Amino acid sequence: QQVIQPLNGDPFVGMLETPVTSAPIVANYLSNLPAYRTGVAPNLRGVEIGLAHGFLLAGPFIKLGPLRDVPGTAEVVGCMSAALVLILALCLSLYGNAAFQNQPSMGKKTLSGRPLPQDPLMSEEGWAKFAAGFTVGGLSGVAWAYILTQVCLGR
Amino acid sequence: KYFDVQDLENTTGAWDLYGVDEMKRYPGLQEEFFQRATDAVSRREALNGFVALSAGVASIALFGKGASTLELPIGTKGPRMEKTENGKGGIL
Amino acid sequence: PWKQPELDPDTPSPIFGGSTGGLLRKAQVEEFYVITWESPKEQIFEMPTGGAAIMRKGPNLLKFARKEQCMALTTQLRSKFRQTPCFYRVYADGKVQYLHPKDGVYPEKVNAGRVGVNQNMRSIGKNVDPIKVKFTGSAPFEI
Amino acid sequence: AHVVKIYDTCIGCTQCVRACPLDVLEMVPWDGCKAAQMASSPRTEDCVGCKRCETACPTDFLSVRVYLGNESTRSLGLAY
Amino acid sequence: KVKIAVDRNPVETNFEKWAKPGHFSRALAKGPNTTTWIWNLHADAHDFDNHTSDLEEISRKVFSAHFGQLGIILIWLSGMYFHGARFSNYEGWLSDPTHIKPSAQVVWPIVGQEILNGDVGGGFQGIQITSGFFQLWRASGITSELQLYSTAIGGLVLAAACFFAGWFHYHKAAPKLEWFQNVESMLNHHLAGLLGLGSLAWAGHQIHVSLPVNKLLDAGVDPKEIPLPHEFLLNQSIIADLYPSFSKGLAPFFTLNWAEYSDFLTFKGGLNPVTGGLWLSDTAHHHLAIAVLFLVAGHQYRTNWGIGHSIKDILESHKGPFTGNGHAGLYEILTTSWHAQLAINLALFGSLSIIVAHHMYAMPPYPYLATDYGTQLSLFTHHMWIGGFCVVGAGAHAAIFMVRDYDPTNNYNNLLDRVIRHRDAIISHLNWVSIFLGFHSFGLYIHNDTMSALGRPQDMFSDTAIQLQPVFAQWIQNTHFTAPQLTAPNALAATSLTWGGDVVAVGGKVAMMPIALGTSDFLVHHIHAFTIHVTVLILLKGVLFARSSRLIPDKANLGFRFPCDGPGRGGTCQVSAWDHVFLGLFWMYNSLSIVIFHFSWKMQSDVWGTVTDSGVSHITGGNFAQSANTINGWLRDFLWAQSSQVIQSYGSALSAYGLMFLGAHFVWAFSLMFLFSGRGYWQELIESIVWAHNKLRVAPSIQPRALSITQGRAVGVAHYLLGGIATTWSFFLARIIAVG
Amino acid sequence: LRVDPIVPAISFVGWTLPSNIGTSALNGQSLFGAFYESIGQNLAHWPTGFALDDKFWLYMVTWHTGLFIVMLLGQVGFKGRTEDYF
Amino acid sequence: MKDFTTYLSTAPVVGLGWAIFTSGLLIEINRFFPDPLVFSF
Ligand code: CLA
Ligand code: CLA
Ligand code: CLA
Ligand code: CLA
Ligand code: CLA
Ligand code: CLA
Ligand code: CLA
Ligand SMILES: CCCCCCCCCCCCCCCC(=O)OC[C@H](COP(=O)(O)OC[C@@H](O)CO)OC(=O)CCCCCCCCCCCCCCC
Ligand SMILES: CC1=C(C/C=C(\C)CCC[C@H](C)CCC[C@H](C)CCCC(C)C)C(=O)c2ccccc2C1=O
Ligand SMILES: CCCCCCCCCCCCCCCCCC=O
Ligand code: SF4
Ligand code: SF4
Repeated sequence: QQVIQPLNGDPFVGMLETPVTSAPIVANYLSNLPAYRTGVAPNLRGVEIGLAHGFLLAGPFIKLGPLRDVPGTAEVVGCMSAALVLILALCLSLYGNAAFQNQPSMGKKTLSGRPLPQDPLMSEEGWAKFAAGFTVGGLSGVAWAYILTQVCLGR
Repeated sequence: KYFDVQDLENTTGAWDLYGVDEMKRYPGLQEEFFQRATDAVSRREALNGFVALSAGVASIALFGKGASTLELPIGTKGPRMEKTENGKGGIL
Repeated sequence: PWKQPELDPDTPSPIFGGSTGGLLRKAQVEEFYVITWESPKEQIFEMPTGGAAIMRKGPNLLKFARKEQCMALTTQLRSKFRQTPCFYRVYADGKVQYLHPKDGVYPEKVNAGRVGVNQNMRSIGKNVDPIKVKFTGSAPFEI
Repeated sequence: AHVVKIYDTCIGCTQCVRACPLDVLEMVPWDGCKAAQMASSPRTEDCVGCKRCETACPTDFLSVRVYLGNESTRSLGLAY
Repeated sequence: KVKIAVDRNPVETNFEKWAKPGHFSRALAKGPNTTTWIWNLHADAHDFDNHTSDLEEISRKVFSAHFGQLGIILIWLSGMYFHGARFSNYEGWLSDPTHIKPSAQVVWPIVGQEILNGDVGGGFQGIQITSGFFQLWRASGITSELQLYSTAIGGLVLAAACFFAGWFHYHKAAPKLEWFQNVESMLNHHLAGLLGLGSLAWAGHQIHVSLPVNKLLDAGVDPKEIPLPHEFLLNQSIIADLYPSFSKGLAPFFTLNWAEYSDFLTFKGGLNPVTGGLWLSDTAHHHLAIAVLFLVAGHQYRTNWGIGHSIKDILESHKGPFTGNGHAGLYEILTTSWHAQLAINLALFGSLSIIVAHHMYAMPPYPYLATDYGTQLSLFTHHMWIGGFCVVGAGAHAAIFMVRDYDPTNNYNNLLDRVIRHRDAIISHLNWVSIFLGFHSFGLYIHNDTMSALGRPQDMFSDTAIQLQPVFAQWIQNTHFTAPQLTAPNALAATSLTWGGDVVAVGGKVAMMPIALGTSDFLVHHIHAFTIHVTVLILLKGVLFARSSRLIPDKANLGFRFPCDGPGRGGTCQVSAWDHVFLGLFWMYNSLSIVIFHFSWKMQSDVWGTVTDSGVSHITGGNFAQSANTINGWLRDFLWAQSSQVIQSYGSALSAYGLMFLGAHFVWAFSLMFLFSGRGYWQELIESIVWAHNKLRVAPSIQPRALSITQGRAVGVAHYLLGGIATTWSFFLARIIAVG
Repeated sequence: LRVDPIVPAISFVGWTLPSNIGTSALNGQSLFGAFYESIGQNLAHWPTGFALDDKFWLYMVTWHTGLFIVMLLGQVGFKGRTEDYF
Repeated sequence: MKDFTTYLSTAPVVGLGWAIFTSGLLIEINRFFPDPLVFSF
C-alpha cells in the first residue's frame, strides 16, 4: 500500500517511480509543455520556447542593471536580453552541429515506451530548424517585453 | 520474465515518460505565419551567419554609447586627478 | 563448461524494490551484462547497487551495467551461499557473449585446457632500457 | 587498455587470479615451477588497473605487472 | 526479567600483559619487524571491535573505559578547584568584581618568565584566566578558599573511587550482555534518577546555599561578615529574614498553596541589574520545574512491573505508506551495535554544545560574567569548537556502523534500506543545494568587492544601496520582545535582552544591549547556511557510499579505513568512508572559523563597549554594518585592524600570545608538508638515509619505514586543525584581554 | 498507483476545526475571530501588515499551523481506517 | 615484580627518565646559574 514502486515491473533501473513523477497532474502537464510534443513541427516548437524565454530574460535584466536608475534608458536596458538570446541561439546552433554528428545517425535504440516514433527534433536538420524558431521567438519575445513595458498601464 | 534479448528496446529503459504525439497545437494559418518567418534562419550556416553579422552590433553599439554617457568617454576631470600620488615626491 | 549454456529469457528474476543505482543510457546505447545462477532455497542477498533483495527459488537472473558489478555479485554468492553463477555480456545489437567461467571449470584452476598468453619468459629486471625502444612504438615489457 | 605481463619468476600460488575482481588473469599449466602452473591474462581488455594482483603477488620482485596505458569505457570503470 | 547479571572474576590483575606491548590484537603479537608496528599499536589501542567479536567482551571493555574517563575528568575538575583555592585571587576578586581581573595560575621564574606573571590587581600577579570559574564559584555561594580546598579534596576522593570502580567492574565483577541490553531500564534510570534527581538536588542547593549571592553579596555586604552556608540551612530565622516565605516551613508545598513561595521561586524575564546575570530565584524555579518534568518523564518504559512501554513496540507500531515497513529492525540495530548508538549520541551531544554556546552569550547566567568580555568570547568560542568536533565524529561512526555492523538480512524494506536505495537522489539534491547556496552567498560578497573596486558604491548589496533585509528574523525578534504582554502574562519581561530596548550595564561596561539585523546579517547568515550544507554533504555522502558505490562495487569488503583501490578507473584515491571524514574535518574547520569570526566582530561592533552619560560607545567604531559587505572589509577591518594587540604583544604581560600566534602559524604551515606529498618519495629518501647508516653500522634493528597512506592524511589533518585553531585562539585571547 | 487516496469528506476537519478555533474567549475574544478581524483591515490591498502588526502575521501563522496539523491528522486517521491503521 | 620492571623499560625509560633528567638538569643549571651568553673567559 505504498505510493512508490518500480517502472514496467523491472527495478534494476535507476529511475524509481516516486510520487512526484507518478502524479497525473505532473504527467499530463509535462506532456502538454512544447518541448515534449513530438508530432508538432520543430519550427513551431522553437517559436513557442523562444517566446517564453525571450520574454522572461528581460525583466530581471531591466530592473537590475548599469542603467537601471535612468528612466528612459532603463526601458532601453532590455536590449541586452536581445544580445543574450542572440548568444543563446549561437550556442544552440553550435550544439546541434556537434551533438548529432554526420558520422553518428540515429545513435541506436528505437525506444519502446508505448506505441510512438522517434522525435525528429534529434535530427541534424531538426536541431537547425529548432535553432531558427528559437531565434525568431527570442527576438520577438524581447521586443514584446519592451513594447508591453511602456503601455502595460498602472504597472 | 524480466529480460529479453530480441525486444531489448523495452526492457532496458528506452522510454518516453512525458511525450505525446499529435499534429495539432497552434491554430490554423498561425503556424503558416511562423513558417515563413522562420524559413530564412532554418539552416545552420544561415543562423551562424545571422549572429555573425549581428555580432558587429557590439562594435556599433559601443560607438553609440554617447546616449549612455558612460564614465569612460565623458571625461577624466582636470580639477581633481591623482597626479599628487605618493608623499616622497609631488608626482613620483 | 562442457558447452556454453546459452542465456535464455523468461527466467525468474529476484524480488527487489526499485533501486536507483543502475541501468543508465549506456546499458542501452552501448552494452550491459547479465548474471544467472541457481538458488536452492529462499534467502536475502545484498545487491551491489543499493539495498537487499531476496533469492527467488529455481533459476535467477539479474542485469547490470559493469562487469565488475557482476563479478562482485558472483564472488558474494560463491563465498556466502556456496553457489555457481555465470554471467554474459549483451551488446547493443543483441549479441550475447559468454564471459565467466570461459573454460567452465573456474578461473583459479588449471584444467589443462587453456593456452597461456601475455607471458614473458624472462624475469622482471632483465628488461632492456626506454632508450633502446625509441620511435619503435614498442616498450621494454612489450618487446 | 592496460598491458598486464607475467614473468617467469612465478611460483603458481594462484593468488592473483583470486585477487582479480574483473576475471582478467587465469592459470595455465606450466613445467617450470613446483606447482606446474603459471598465470596468464587472456581478458586484458577487461583490465581496470586497480593493481590488486600486484599486491597479491608474493614473490620478489612481482611476477605480474600492470602497465597502464590508453583508457576505454571498460578500463575507465564508467557505468554510464 | 530485568535483573543484575554479573560474572565475577573474569580477568586476572597482573603485569604480565604489560610486558608485551602489542597484545590486544592478534596481528601485533608477533612483535615489531618494521617501524609501522609502533603506529599500528597506537592506532589500534581502542578499536575494541578489532580485538574480538565477543559483544559481551566489547561491552565490558567500553564499560570500564567510561569509568577511566570519569576519573580523568574528576581529576581535572579537582585541579581547577585546587588552583583556584591556592594559586588564585578569588578572595580579592570577590570584593571587587568590576575592577580586578581573574587569575588562577602563577609561573615559576626560571628563564625570564617573570613577565608572564602579569599584574592582575588585588596584590597578586599571575596568568589571567578566561574560564569563568570565578563567576561560577560566585553563582553557587562560596566565600573563602577553605570551601574550594574541600571541594578539591572531595573531588580527588571521588576520582579515586571512579578509578577503583573501573578496575572492579572489569576484573572483579564484570556484567553480562543480558545486563547491558536493558535499554528500558537504562533510560528509566537516566531520565528519572540522573537528570531528574540532579535537577532536584541542584534546586535544593540554589534554594538554600545560593542565598548570599542572591541577597547578601549583591547588597554590598562584605564577604567576611556573610554567614556560613550551614547557618542558613540550620537556623530558620536567619533565612526567614531574607525571604519571608521560609517562615511558612513546608506548609504551602504540601497544602498546595505554592503561591506563598512567590519570593524565592520568581519568573523574572531579565538580568540582575547589580550583577548582569539571570536572577538566582529564576534559575532555582527553573531547576525545580525541570526536575519535576524529568521525574515524570522517567516512567515511560516497562521494566519489571507490567505498567509502562516497550521501545520495540513503539518502533514497530510506526509504519507509513511512503516508507514501506519503517522502523522494523531499528531496535535490533540500536541494541546490538555500539557504533549506531555512538553516532546518535555524538550528533545530539555536539548539537547540544552549540545550543549551550548560543544561550550562554544570549542570556548570561553567572554574576559579573557579561562584563567580562574575555570570558564571554572565550566560553562561546570554546563551546562552538567542541560541538563541531562532536558532529564530525557522529558522521564518522555512522559510516563505521554501516561498514561493519550492517547486516542486509534484518533490514529488508525498512527506513535504512530505503535510504540506502535512493542514495543517488539524496546526494544529487544535496549537491545542487550546496552549489546554489555557494553562488548566492559568496557571489554577493565578490560582487560587492568588484562594485567597490570599480568606483560604483551604489550598485552593491548594502543598506545604503540595494539591500536585502532579514524580515523573518526581524519579525521573530519583534515577536519575542512584545511577547510578555500577550503570550506570556506571568513573565515579567522578555526572556533575553537581545531583542529588547533596555540596555543594561554593570560597572560602566555594557552587559546585554539589543541586537539589530541588517543586510550584512543576511549575508553572513547565508554564508553559515552554505558552509553547513557542504559539511553535511561530505559526511552524508561518506555514510551513504561507505558500503558499496557504483564505481567500486566491493567497497564494503575493502574495509572502512583504506588508502584507495589502486590507480585504476583513472584513480580511486580516498574512496573509503574514513577519507570522507578526513575531508569533512576540513570543512567543519572552515565553517566554524567563519561562525566565531562573525560572533567576535558583531559583538565588538554592536553590543560590547562602555556606556557614558552621552550615550554608549562600542569596542570598535560600530563598523559592522558598513564594513562586512566586502571581503576586503574583513581582511582590512577585522584581521588587520584587530590582531594589532597580538602583534604588539612583545614585552608585555600577554607576551605568550604573540609566541603562541607565530607558533600556531608554523604548525599550520607544517601540515602542508604531510598533506601535499605522497609516500613513495619519503620511502625512497628514507632508503638513502638507511644506506648512510649502514655505512657506519648504525642500522636500527627495527627497519625504519615511512608513514602509511592514511597515517600521512591523519597527521596532516591533525596538524592543520591544531595550527588554525591555536592561531585563532591566540588572536582572540590577546585582543579581547588587551581591549575589553 | 495514480489514485492517491482523497475523500471529499476530508474537508470535515478543515470545516470542523474552525468551531474548535472559535471556543477560547479568555484572551481578546478568539484565535480565529481575532485572525479574521485583524486580517479584515488588510484585505483591500493595504500597505499595513508590517512586522509591527502582531495581530495579523502571528495569528495567521498560528491558525495555519493548527489547520494544517489537523488536516494532516484527519487524512491519516480517515484513510487509515481501511488500511488496518487504527 | 619482573613483569613490572620489564614494563618500566619500554616507553617510560625513554620518555620520562631521560626527558625528566635532561629537562631537570637544564632547568636547575639555568636556575642556580642565571642567563649564560659566553664562556665567561
Ligand atoms: C593497577 C591496576 C591494574 C592492573 C595491574 C591492570 C592490568 C591489566 N588490565 Mg586493567 N584496569 C584498571 C586497572 C588495572 N589494570 C583500571 C583502574 C581500569 C579502569 C579504567 C581498568 C580497565 C581495563 C580494561 C577495559 C582492560 C584492562 C585490561 C588489562 C590487562 C592488559 C592491559 C594493559 O596492558 O594495561 C594498559 C597499561 C597502561 C599503562 C594504560 C594506561 C592508560 C592511562 C589510564 C591513560 C592516561 C591518560 C593520559 C595521561 C592522557 C594524556 C594523553 C594526551 C595525548 C592527552 C592487564 C593485565 C585489558 C584486558 O583485560 O585485556 C583484554 C582491558 O581491556 N583494564
Ligand atoms: C550569486 C552572485 C551574484 C548575484 C546574485 C549577482 C547579481 C547582480 N549583478 Mg553581479 N557579479 C557577481 C555575482 C553576482 N551578481 C560576481 C562574482 C562578479 C564578478 C565577476 C559580478 C560582477 C558584476 C558586474 C560587473 C555587474 C553585476 C551586476 C549585477 C546586477 C545585474 C546583473 C544582471 O545582468 O542581472 C541579472 C541577469 C540575469 C539573467 C539573472 C537571471 C535570473 C535567474 C534566471 C533566476 C530567476 C529564475 C529562477 C531560476 C527561478 C526559477 C523559476 C522556476 C519556474 C524554474 C545583479 C543584481 C551589474 C550591476 O550593475 O549591478 C547592479 C553589473 O554591472 N555583477
Ligand atoms: C613551515 C612548513 C614546513 C616545515 C617546517 C618543513 C620542514 C622540513 N622540510 Mg618541508 N615542505 C613543506 C613545508 C615545510 N617543511 C611544504 C608545504 C612542502 C611541499 C609539499 C614541503 C616539501 C618538502 C620536501 C619534498 C622535503 C622537505 C624537507 C624538509 C625538512 C628539511 C630539513 C631541514 O631543513 O632541517 C630541519 C628544519 C626544521 C624546521 C625542523 C622542524 C623541527 C623543529 C626542530 C621542531 C622540533 C619539535 C620540538 C622538539 C617539539 C616536539 C614535541 C611535539 C611533538 C609536541 C624539514 C624538517 C626535505 C627533507 O626531508 O629533508 C631531509 C624534503 O625532502 N619538505
Ligand atoms: C538512578 C540510578 C543511576 C544513576 C544516578 C546513574 C548515573 C550514571 N550512569 Mg547509570 N545505570 C543505571 C542507573 C543509574 N545510573 C542502571 C540501573 C543501569 C542498568 C540498566 C545503568 C547503566 C549504565 C551504563 C551502561 C552506563 C551508565 C552510565 C552512567 C553515568 C553517566 C555519566 C554522565 O553522563 O555524566 C554524569 C556524571 C556524574 C553525575 C558524576 C557522578 C559520579 C558518581 C560516583 C555516580 C554514582 C551513581 C551510581 C549509579 C550510584 C549507585 C552505585 C553504587 C553501588 C555506588 C552516570 C554517573 C555510563 C557510565 O558508565 O559512565 C561511567 C554508562 O556507560 N549507566
Ligand atoms: C531536594 C533538596 C532539598 C533538601 C535536601 C532540602 C532540605 C531541607 N529543607 Mg527544603 N526545599 C527544597 C529542597 C530541599 N530541601 C525545594 C525544592 C523547596 C521548594 C522550593 C524547598 C523548600 C523548603 C522550605 C519552605 C523549608 C525547607 C526546609 C528544609 C530543611 C528541613 C526540612 C525537613 O525538616 O524535612 C524533613 C527531614 C527529615 C525527614 C530527615 C531525614 C531523615 C534522616 C536523614 C534519616 C537519618 C536517620 C538514620 C537512619 C540514623 C541516623 C544516623 C546516626 C545514628 C549517626 C532541610 C535541611 C525548612 C527549612 O528552611 O529549614 C530551616 C523549610 O522551612 N525547604
Ligand atoms: C564519544 C567520543 C568518541 C569515542 C568513544 C570514539 C571512539 C573511537 N573512534 Mg572516534 N571520533 C570522535 C569521537 C569518538 N570516537 C570524534 C569527535 C571524531 C572527529 C574528530 C572522531 C573521528 C574518528 C575517526 C576518523 C576514527 C575514529 C575511530 C575510533 C575508534 C578507535 C579509535 C582509537 O583507536 O583510538 C586511538 C587514540 C588516539 C589516536 C589518540 C588521539 C590523538 C589525537 C589525534 C591527538 C590530539 C591532540 C590533542 C588534542 C592536543 C595535543 C597537543 C600536543 C602538543 C600533545 C574508537 C571506537 C577510528 C576507527 O577506525 O573507528 C573504528 C577512526 O579512524 N574516530
Ligand atoms: C578558495 C578555495 C576553494 C574554493 C573557491 C572552493 C570551492 C568549492 N568547493 Mg572546495 N575545498 C577547498 C577549497 C576551495 N573550494 C580545500 C582547500 C579543500 C580541502 C578540504 C576543499 C574541499 C572540498 C570538498 C570535499 C568539496 C568542495 C566543494 C566545493 C564547491 C562547492 C560549490 C558551492 O556550493 O559553493 C559555490 C562555488 C563557488 C562560489 C566557486 C566560486 C565561483 C565564483 C562565484 C566565480 C563566479 C563565476 C565567474 C563570474 C565566471 C568567471 C568568468 C571567466 C570564465 C572568464 C565549490 C565550487 C564541494 C563540491 O564539490 O561541490 C558540491 C565538495 O564536496 N571543496
Ligand atoms: C526548515 C527545514 C528545511 C525546510 C525545507 C525542507 C525541505 C527539504 C527536504 C524535503 C525532502 C522531501 C522528501 C520527504 C521524504 C518523505 O516523503 O518522507 C515520508 C513522509 C511520510 O512518510 P510516512 O507517513 O509513510 O512515515 C510514517 C512512518 O515512517 C513513521 O516513522 O512524508 C514527509 O516527510 C512529509 C514531510 C515533507 C517534507 C517536510 C520537510 C521536513 C523538514 C522539517 C519540517 C519543516 C516544516 C516547515 C518548517 C519551516
Ligand atoms: C615527512 C613525511 C613522511 C616522513 C615521516 C616521518 C619520517 C615521521 C617522523 C616521525 C618522527 C621521527 C617522530 C619524532 C619527532 C622528533 C624526533 C621529536 C623531537 C624530539 C627531540 C627533543 C629529540 C611520511 O612518511 C609521509 C607519508 C605520507 C604522507 C606524507 C608524509 C610526510 O610528509
Ligand atoms: C596527591 C596526593 C595528595 C592528595 C591530598 C592533598 C591534601 C591537600 C590538603 C590541602 C593542603 C593545603 C596546604 C596549604 C598550605 C598553605 C596554606 C595557605 O594558604
Ligand atoms: S590490475 Fe586489477 S583488474 Fe587488472 S589484472 Fe590486476 S587485479 Fe585484475
Ligand atoms: S600472485 Fe604472482 S606468483 Fe602468484 S600466481 Fe599470480 S603472478 Fe604468479
